[PDB]
Formats: sequence, structure tokens, C-alpha cells
Amino acid sequence: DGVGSSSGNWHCDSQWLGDRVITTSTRTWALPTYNNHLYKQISNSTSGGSSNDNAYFGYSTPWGYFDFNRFHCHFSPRDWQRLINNNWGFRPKRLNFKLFNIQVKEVTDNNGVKTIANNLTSTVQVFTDSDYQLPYVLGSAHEGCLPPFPADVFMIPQYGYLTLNDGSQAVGRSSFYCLEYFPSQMLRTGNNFQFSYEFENVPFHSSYAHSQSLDRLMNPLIDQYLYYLSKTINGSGQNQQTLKFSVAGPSNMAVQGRNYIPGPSYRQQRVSTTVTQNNNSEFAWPGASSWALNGRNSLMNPGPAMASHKEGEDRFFPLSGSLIFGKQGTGRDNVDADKVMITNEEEIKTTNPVATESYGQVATNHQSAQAQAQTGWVQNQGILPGMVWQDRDVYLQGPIWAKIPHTDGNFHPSPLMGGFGMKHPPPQILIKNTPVPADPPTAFNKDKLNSFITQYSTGQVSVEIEWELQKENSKRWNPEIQYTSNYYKSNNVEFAVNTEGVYSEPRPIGTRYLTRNL
Amino acid sequence: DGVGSSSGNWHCDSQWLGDRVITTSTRTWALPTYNNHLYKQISNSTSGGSSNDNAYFGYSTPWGYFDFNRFHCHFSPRDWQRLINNNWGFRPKRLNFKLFNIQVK
Amino acid sequence: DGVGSSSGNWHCDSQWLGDRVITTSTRTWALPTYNNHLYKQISNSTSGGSSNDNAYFGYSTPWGYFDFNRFHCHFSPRDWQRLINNNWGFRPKRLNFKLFNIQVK
Amino acid sequence: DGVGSSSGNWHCDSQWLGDRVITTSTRTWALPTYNNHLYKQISNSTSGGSSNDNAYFGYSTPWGYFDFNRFHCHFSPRDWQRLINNNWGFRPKRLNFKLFNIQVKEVTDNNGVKTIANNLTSTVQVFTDSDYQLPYVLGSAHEGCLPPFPADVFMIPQYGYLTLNDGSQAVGRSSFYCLEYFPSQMLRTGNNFQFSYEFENVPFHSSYAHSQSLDRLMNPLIDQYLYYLSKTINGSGQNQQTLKFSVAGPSNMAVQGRNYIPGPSYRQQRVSTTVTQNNNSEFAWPGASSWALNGRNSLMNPGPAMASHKEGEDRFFPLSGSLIFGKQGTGRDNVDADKVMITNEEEIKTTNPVATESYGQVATNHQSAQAQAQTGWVQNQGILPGMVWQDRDVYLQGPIWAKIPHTDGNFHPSPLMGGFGMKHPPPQILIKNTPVPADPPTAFNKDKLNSFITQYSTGQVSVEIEWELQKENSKRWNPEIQYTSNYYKSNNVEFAVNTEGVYSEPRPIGTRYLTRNL
Repeated sequence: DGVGSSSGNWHCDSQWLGDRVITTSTRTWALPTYNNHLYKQISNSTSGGSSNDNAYFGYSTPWGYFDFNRFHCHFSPRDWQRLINNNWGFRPKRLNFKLFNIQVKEVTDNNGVKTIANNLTSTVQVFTDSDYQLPYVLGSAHEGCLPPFPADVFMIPQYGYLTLNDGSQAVGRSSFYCLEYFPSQMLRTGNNFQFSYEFENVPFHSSYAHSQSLDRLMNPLIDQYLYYLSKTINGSGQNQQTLKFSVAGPSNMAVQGRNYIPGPSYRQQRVSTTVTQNNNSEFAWPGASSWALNGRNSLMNPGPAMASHKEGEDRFFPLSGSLIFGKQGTGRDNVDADKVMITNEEEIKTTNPVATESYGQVATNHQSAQAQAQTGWVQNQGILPGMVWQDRDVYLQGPIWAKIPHTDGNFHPSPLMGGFGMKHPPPQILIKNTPVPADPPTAFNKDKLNSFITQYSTGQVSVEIEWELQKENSKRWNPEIQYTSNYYKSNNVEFAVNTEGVYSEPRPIGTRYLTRNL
Repeated sequence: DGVGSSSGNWHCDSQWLGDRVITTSTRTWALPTYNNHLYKQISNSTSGGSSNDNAYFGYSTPWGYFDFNRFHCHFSPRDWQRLINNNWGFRPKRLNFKLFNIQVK
Repeated sequence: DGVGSSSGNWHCDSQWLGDRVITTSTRTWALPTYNNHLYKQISNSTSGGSSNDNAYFGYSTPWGYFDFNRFHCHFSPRDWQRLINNNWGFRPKRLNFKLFNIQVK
Repeated sequence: DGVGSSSGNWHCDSQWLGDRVITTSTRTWALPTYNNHLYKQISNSTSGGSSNDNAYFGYSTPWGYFDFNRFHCHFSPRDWQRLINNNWGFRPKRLNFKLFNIQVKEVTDNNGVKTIANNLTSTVQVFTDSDYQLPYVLGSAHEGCLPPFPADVFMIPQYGYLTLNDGSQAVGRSSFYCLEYFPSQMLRTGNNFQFSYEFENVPFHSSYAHSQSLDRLMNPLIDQYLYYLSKTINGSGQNQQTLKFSVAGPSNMAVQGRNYIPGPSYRQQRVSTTVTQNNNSEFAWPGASSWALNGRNSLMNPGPAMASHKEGEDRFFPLSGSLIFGKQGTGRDNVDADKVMITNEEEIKTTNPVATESYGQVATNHQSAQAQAQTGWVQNQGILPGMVWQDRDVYLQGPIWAKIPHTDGNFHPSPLMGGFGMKHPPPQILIKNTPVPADPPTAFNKDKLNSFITQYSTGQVSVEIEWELQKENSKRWNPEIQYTSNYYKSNNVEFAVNTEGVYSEPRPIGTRYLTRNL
């Protein structure tokens, strides 16, 4: 429109209908100039990397991008509490995104002092990768998302991508992408940008915990009509071999026939938070479970959805089997256990195997009069017919969605870090300040200009997402477990600001508090 | 239009139809003041030339000009590869040119 | 039709449309008499096999069969090159099969 | 149709309308099996060639082809005489082609004796290269065309083609063509084949000889209003330099100004048919004019249309400047001059330069008091503005058309051997006997069959061409030169059969007997 007219209003609210909840969040953003308007080839050689497992090749772009792939970007703690305490499931339906109130500033430095002024004629470029023609980086748990607290002003992260690499070198199959080779809208201070997105059909997330275990689905009062081999010898010596059979009933539930079995496994090492119970050696990387791709080892992290620990074993965790969040103010490198928040998936112990245990035991030989029957620990077990399992729970500060890789085949493409897997997720939204050259020389020079006016941009961003709800219809008589704040007095209110205005999330919040039968 | 409204968008893409390919390219340009707004007579004497074969007479103008008479101004390397590997011939048909987002400093 | 009239023509060509390619291939075949018009029980004993892993039981029929389950039966090397250099994917859609110009000797 | 019904009639006649003549010719052909149904790579190594100039690479196909690219295939000698004596020009308009009365035979050899029988169920395959996707070999003066005499039965020539070569080896750019990769009609004894072709617009062939010379177009009674420098010195000593000018008139026609000049040249060596006037040395290849392409020298043959000889110099010919036809029964290698028929282009001496002379003389220096004026013989001269020329004449036994090479540029694409140049000439008509395998083994073998029944095919071929005529409207008073037979008694009639039934063409017949002004 014009310089003196706002191009949008501040929309931040949650609307709770019967089967739907609409979340709207608005944030103020700041966008600097990245790479001084240049594309730069990057690799482990440029960053000084040495290990083969961490070698990479890619490019850093002068473009930024908007990321809102975390639940706290849309749900307040109270809204999250309502969702998790009142619904058996939820899923995103549609998306509305807006950029408005664009403000481009120029910075001039004379001598140790910088002056900031408006540049009303400068432009900012925005476009969406609706055709998914660029590498998708929103599927990784990267920082730079919209802040959970609406009053926080955030910096737009720089967009970068990786391609095929051989050490620090590239190959002929490696791809280079120029983001200026895409049509993009150019916005001055009076212009705004908006688009709508429809989520593809995804299953409802399981925001419930099973009230039954897979091995306890039988009637505890009635025998089965099936038999089991109870004895093989002749009880109370030589030549004592005689078959025996008994009815599988309530007294021996472990041997009853069952139609379904727990889901797959890939065993993790077990770590205690009581440090003196751990071995006196360096076992992080060495002791960890991993997978290999083209000679590179990548940590199995977080891996298959598996129960974090056995009942009562709360002190133990799988070495890389769980999402680890950092508390407010936590450092980047080598922080103590009290500075991080270790999530756990104990709710899925009713259907999923324990991460630090074998799947089970399997026969490994043919027993005879000369050879005793032998069994072997199944340390990893693939998908088998009749298996059932629960996916990893999602969290308030955890990811929402991920892009399913474009491959010939996949199985249960639920993101392993939690969330909704989609072939066509919300498109990447890329933003960049248009370069403004400084005064050029009065004589023609064919070289590209390298002198630009120092600029940055700021504005507001709004994203509205409609969520579909799956209401609970339980006939359970006793009250359910519910997420609740603690009344006991404390220096600060949980999920609030401190005396210095710092917002903090004191704990990870899952979604599985209500219960339903298996 | 106005100071605070963009006069055009960034269009840079290639569209491949059956018998036609449409190339669009957008660039950012900078234009200084040439000859301090003056027309100047130029010659090999003004530039110090001596040889008869390189003697010339002309004028330098304060005007600039836009030139896109090179194939890489319109075709990306991948588009060029497609064109050369899949076609026995090609020729230009029509042209569209735009200047927008003027900023004078 | 008749003895002196051909029952079909030689069709062997590839037609490249926008999103579709139609491949046609014609070949000359010869069919002898198999097993002297008999069905015969066959096994690894009849062929002299001894290993358990290669033991088998079956029948050999006096019938022949037409097989075109290889890509080079339909795509020339140039057509294959075009397909692989210009397309992200392909799949068969429909089939037409013909036998003609029968000659029994 | 059926075995016992003819699929076509014998059509061989010429119909003379006002401005059009329609020629129809029917011939009986025989088609054997070529290369035993195989494609074979051929090169100068396979044929034993050694010279770089004659090196080649290509393929020989089992297909034959029909060729009617010679005028005597359509015009009888009497029709040719009428055409050349009554018309100033002619050009082909449209084409009709027919194959019918197909007869396929099988040959069986027991012991030194062969038995031939019909194979009523066998097929012959025919198709036309209407899209010009195969190498065009009809543009070369190859043998194998339809015989001039309708009663002669001819053998179908085998189709072969050449591609890019480096010595006897091929390169990556070389192309291999499979003629079975084309849709073709399969014909039994009851079937027939036919198609129609329309000639693209071509200029009328010049079937006239100019009655004026390019240097004698002025009025012989009137002076020009232009002057010439007659003298430079001071006639009848030193210091005698004085300019002079005179009117160019009838007394000095050589110096008159002229608007047009004779056409281009590329000088040929001069050979006498009186052998004792030639040099006592071997000068064929060495003394010949040539052009070079990629390091290979190709004889300039016949080259630019140039007058064969000066007036009265009938004994001389240009070393490779003229079409040479062989008399009936003439051998293939090293025949005497009386066994061949040397064509001449003396009719174009009025506009085209003499093949064995320089184009002219050009100044090569600046004359002065110290240096005498110098001139140099122009041995070859390219196209210049104002040039006019006549193309090479066509002959009864000479070629009709040729395919203009598909190139970015060309100039006056009239075939240098004579005829009509076309981007889309009459398409190649390719024919092959369908292989008929012998008895295969009773056990499956994956190798391609190499045992086939010995077969050949025979039938009739008809081609009808409509020619447009350009009538003469001359006001010449005296009678014209006309082609005529000689009444004087002879043992045989010219253009007739001998006592052994051998048809012969005793002389080449041009088209340029009538006259018109320049």
C-alpha cells in the first residue's frame, strides 16, 4: 500500500471449536545480510573437519528461511494442556501464512558509531518452494524457529543445503541450486506476502497411553482351548524322556497363545544418571548403536520407537534412544545432566520392546540326547507379521512434521524424531534482502559489484494452522492421569518469565495422559 | 506507483513446452553518471593511438545501455544442456523486457 | 484370408509424444516340433542331477511360447538413451500383440 | 488379391498434351538375397583399400532399392527428340510408382542341379523413406537404374551407405541404421504396392542454346556515351607521359562498358584426343584439379558448369570437367577413348568461361615511372555481383535429380552433374525378401538362425512422371538446329537392338538445340 499504512495486524490467539482448534501466532523477525549477498561452497575442509563420518559438501546461500516446525510455535502451554488432557488424537489440517509490516533499514558507520535509518525504496524477496525443488532442511530439528513466547524477537536462520560428497570433494552427480533462479515476490515497506497450504491426509497422533499390555489381553478367568508342552523328561538317573502337555490358563499367562507380538527393536546401550553405576571408561561413541551408509557411520539417534526403560528403572536411559532438550540458558558443549531435559517413552512399554533389552530369545540349534537346547538373544528384530507398535510421542518443544524422502519404497514413514510424515509437507519459505549496490565507479568495469549498502530488514510474521481433534469416548470409571501444574510455592511460575524477562520451558510435555484399551 | 510499493517482481525461470522454451532472467543493475553528464568527442589522438589501422573518431555519451546478447544471460547450464541434447535446432521468437524497482541514490 | 495375401505388415518404430512413448517391434520367428508332439515327465533323475538343492520335478510340453520381457525387445539404444536422459520415470501402460504371415513347412 | 489374379497391368507409353507430357514406364525386375539377410560393417580395410583419399566406413544392408534417376528410364529416344526439338524448358511435376505381380521363388540344389519352384506363402517387404531419415544414395550416378529398353530385365541394386570415418575406423558420431526399424508393407504374390509423390517447385531446365554472347549484347551501329583511356604516353625518347581517352564504339567492342560478366571458374587441365599433342608423362591424378575435405582430396569432377572448349577446339577436353558415358559393352577398367562417350558443354560458351582457360587478368601492382604495370592470371574466380551463367546440360542417359544436402547455407543448388536440385526429392524405395528359415533344431538354441531357404523374387515395376513444358515463342526467321537421325545407310539402326538383341545408345543426347536471345 503505502509507507504510512500498516500492511497487517497482530493476530495471536487460539480458537477451540468442537472437533477443531485453530492456532494463530504472530512474531517479530529480523533479517540480516547473509554471506554478503554471495553463494559460497562449504565443506568439512572449509570448517576444518577431519573425520570421515562428519565429512560433507554443500553451499551456503544469502537467503534466510522461516521455520515454524515446533509445537510451541503455535500452542501456548495452557492450550497444549487442554489438547493433551481432553483429546485422544490430533493432526494438522490447513495452513495460513502472512508476512507484513516490512521495514528495511540501512546502517552507516562513520567512526566507531553506527547510524540506522529507513530505506523506503529497498525491497525484500520472498518465495515458497511449493514444487519442492530445493533441498528440504525443515525435516531436521534445527534452531531458528518462531519463539515459544510471542514477545520474543527472533533472527531468521540462514538457508544452507548439502549435496553428494566424497570426503571434502564433490562428484559429478552433486547439484548446485541458485535460489535467484526461482520467481519471487519483491516487497517494499508497503507490500505484504501471504499464501495458504493444505496438509495432506495423515493419521491422528496417538495422544493416549494404553491401559492394557500386549501380553495381558486374555480373560484372566477362563482357560484357553490350546495346549503347551509342560514337561519333556520323566521328573524324579538315565533314560528319562517323556513328552507332556498342559492347558494354558490364568495361572501361566506367559505361555498362552497370542495373536499379536510387540513391534521391532534395535538394542541401545544403557546409561545410568547415577554416575557411579556406569563403567569407568569412555563408551559414548564406541558403545553407541549406529548404521552405515556408503562407508559413513551415523549414530542410531533417536532410532525405532522403543520403551525408554523397564517399570521402576527411571534412573536409566538409552545412550541415543530419546530426544534431549536443553534448559533455558544451557551451553552448547559439554553440559551436565541437570542442564538438559531427557525425554522418555515409558508410555509405549505396553506394545513396544525396551530399548536396552533384547527383543527376545530364538532357538539356535536342534536339541537331542547329546546336545542341550540352545537359545540366542535377539539384539535387533525387523518387522514381522502380527507386530503392533506405537510411534514416538510428540512434545510441546518438539518437531511437528517432516518430509518423507522421495524414494521407491518406505515403511511406516512416521518421522523417527516424532510428528507427521508427509510427501508434500508445508513448503519452505525463503526470504532475502535485495542487494543495494553502493556508488559504482564512473568508468565501466565488467566485474560484479562487491560494494553494497549495509542493510537489514524487520517485520512481523503470522502463521495460522487449523487442527482436527479426536475426542475421547472412554467408559473408564476411575479418573484419568492429567497434566497439571504444582500448587506448591516457588520463586517463579512455570512457563513464565523471570525477573529479567527471560522465558523458560521447565520440562518437556508429552501428549499421552489419557488412556484407552489395546 | 508510490515510494513504498514495489513496481515489479523477481522473475527468473525456464518453461519447457513441446516445441517452445520460454526463458526469463532477472538481474540487479547499477548505473553511475557517465562523462559527468557530458558528450565528449573521442579519437585515437585522445586515447594516444598511433597506428593507422586503429585510428578512429567518435563520441562518448552520458547514456548507458542494457545488453543481453549472450546465451548465458537467458539459459542456465542445465537448460542449455537440455536444449543441445534434445533439439536439432532453435531460434528466438519474441521478447519481453522490463525495468522496475528504480532506486536513485 | 488367403494363401497369396499377407496377413500383416512389418511395424517397427518408436513414437515419442509429450508424456508417452509408443514402442513397436516386429521379429521373424521359427517354431519347430518339440518333444515330437509329446508331454514328458522330467526330473533331476532324467537329467542326471544328484544334489538336493538342484532336485526338481516337472513336465516338458510340445508347446512353445513368446517372450518379450526384456527392455531391448522394445527400445532401441537411441530410444533408451532418450528415455534415460530426459525422464525421471516410466512405466508400461498397455500392450498390443500380433501374429501374422504364418508359414508352415 | 489371389494367387491366380494379376495385381497390375503393363503400362508403358508417353502422352503429349499441350504444356505437359506424361511418361509411363514398366520394367521386370529380379531381387536376390543380399548379404544372406545380414547387415555387415564395411570399410576400406575390408575391401583392401590403402589410400587416405579413398578410405571409408559404412554398412551393407540386405535391402535392395529401386532407382529411376536417369532420363532414359522414362523418355524413349523419339520422345526425347520431340522434347528437345520443341521445348525451351521442362521440369518434373508429380510421380506415381507401382509394384505388382510379385513372384517369390525358392531354389533347391541337390547335386550340381538347381530346381526353382514357387513359394506362394513368402513375402517381400517394401517401404519408402518419405521422411528422408536414411542416407540418400540416389544423388550419385550409380548403376542399377531401370533399363532404357523396356524389354530388358534388370537386377535390383543392393542398398549401402557410408558414415563418418577416420581411416578404416569409425568415430562416436558415426551412425548405424537398421532398415527393419522402419514400418514396411509385406506383400505376398497377390499383393501390390503403390504411392504418389509431388515434386517440389524447381526452375525449368534450360533446353536452349543462347544465340547471343555476353560480350556482344550492344548495338553494333551506335557509340556508347562512355569513354576509355586509349593512350598513356606521348606516342612517337624520355619524359613522354600524357593521358588520353576515346569513345567506346563498334570498332572496339572489347573495351565497351558492360553490365554483366561471365559466371565463376575453377581451371581444369587440357587433354587432347590426338595423343601425340599430350605430354609424355603420367599427369592424370597429379595434373587434375581437386578440393580437400578433412585432409581427404576429392577430384573436382565434373565441377562448375564451364564451356568444354573454345570455338573450333573440339579435339580438346577438360581432364575432369565433363560427364563421361560408356558405350554398350565397354569394360570397367582402362578402356580406350573410342569405348567411351565424352560429353561437351560448348553451348554455354556464350555465358560461361572456358574450363581450360583463366577467368581473366587482374592487376597485381601499382604502375609508376619505375615499375611497369603487372597483371596476373585469375585461375579460379568466385561468384561476383552481376555474374550470369548457364547450368550443366542434362542428357538422355544422364541423371534427373539430386538431394540438396541439409546444410545451413548453399548457393544455386543445381546438381553439378546436371538435373534438378531438391530438398525433398523422390523418396528412396527400399525392397527386401523376407528371410524364410530352414528347419530349426528340435532343441531350443538362443543363437539367431543362420540356415535359410534360398529365395529370390521377381515382378514388375511401373513409374509415371508428369512433366511440365515451356514452349518456345521465338521470332527467329532462319530455321533452328534440330537433333536428327542420319539417313545414310548403316548396318544397324541407331537406338535399336543388334542382331543379338543387344540394345545400345550410340551417342549422348543433350537438350540444347533451340535458341533464344541472351
